[PDB]
Amino acid sequence: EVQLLESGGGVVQPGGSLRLSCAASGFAFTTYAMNWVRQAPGRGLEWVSAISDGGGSAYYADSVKGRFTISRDNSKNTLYLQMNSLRAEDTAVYYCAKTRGRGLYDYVWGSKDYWGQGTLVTVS
Amino acid sequence: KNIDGYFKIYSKHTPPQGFSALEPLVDLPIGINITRFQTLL
Amino acid sequence: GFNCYFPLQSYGFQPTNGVGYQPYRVVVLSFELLHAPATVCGPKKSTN
Amino acid sequence: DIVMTQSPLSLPVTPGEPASISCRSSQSLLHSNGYNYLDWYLQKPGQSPQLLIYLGSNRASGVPDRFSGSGSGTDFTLKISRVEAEDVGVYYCMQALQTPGTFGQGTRLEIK
Repeated sequence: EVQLLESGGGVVQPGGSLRLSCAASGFAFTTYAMNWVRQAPGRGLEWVSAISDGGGSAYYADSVKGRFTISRDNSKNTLYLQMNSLRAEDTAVYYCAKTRGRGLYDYVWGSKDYWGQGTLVTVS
Repeated sequence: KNIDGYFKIYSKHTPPQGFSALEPLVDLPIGINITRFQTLL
Repeated sequence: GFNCYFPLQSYGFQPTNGVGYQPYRVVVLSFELLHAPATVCGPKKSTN
Repeated sequence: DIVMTQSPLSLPVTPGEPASISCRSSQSLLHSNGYNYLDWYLQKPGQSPQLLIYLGSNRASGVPDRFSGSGSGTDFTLKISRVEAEDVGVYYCMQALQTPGTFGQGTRLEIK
């Protein structure tokens, strides 16, 4: 029943912007936490960003502080990731993946049971 | 003045010897126990 | 986790289900008395 | 953070033979409640990864019974009794204690 859809991500000139949109269909997107993942072709994954419920708490990984812009719409059940200052090492498979975490000590960057469908971003 | 729940204000602006007719302004049915009237400059 | 349950649970409203499982908008009016001087009731019916 | 290690990374295993997969942790993942906090995943080629074992021991939804995780404290082990052509995938490991969600380097299982 529950599945995740992505949109956008393709050929882009480096040093610009791009749009990737993550819409959810069958879960309580207000209550669940949300997370962001980068995966290059040829080496495994890397977490880049995470947000708690209702915005407010936004976190970034080490190489991506300020480079990436994150935003959330609780009405239309859409997750956005606004893109700034693209680099050739950012050519990776970008996809939204959700977290369980709803408890006090569940640590929104933690246990992520589902993952989204997937799209590839080519910065070239 | 504050009697039977409602709160009343009376006034008269004039251009202290003399006699004045204070008219009411508005009655506010607030319903508050009232004790202090710290003014504001 | 196991035996540590999130207390809230979703309706998951579906247009397909029956009338007993349909969403319903409920508005509850409330009134008591006497807590202040009275302020609200119906309009005065004035004539010529 | 947690310096994580998955070794060995490339695993040529004959189908039908068991395969042993390990991931190692610098800090103890045993919490005050007695439970293990490290999660085992598989990524198919072109298909999104799945949670295979949460908390080291129990049934994730849809996972067949011959997948089993072991370990305590720092030394954990993932074991499959029988490996087939549907068991090809690259095996990761993630924690849940600290702020950065640290992944593994990925354990590629290969069919000979």
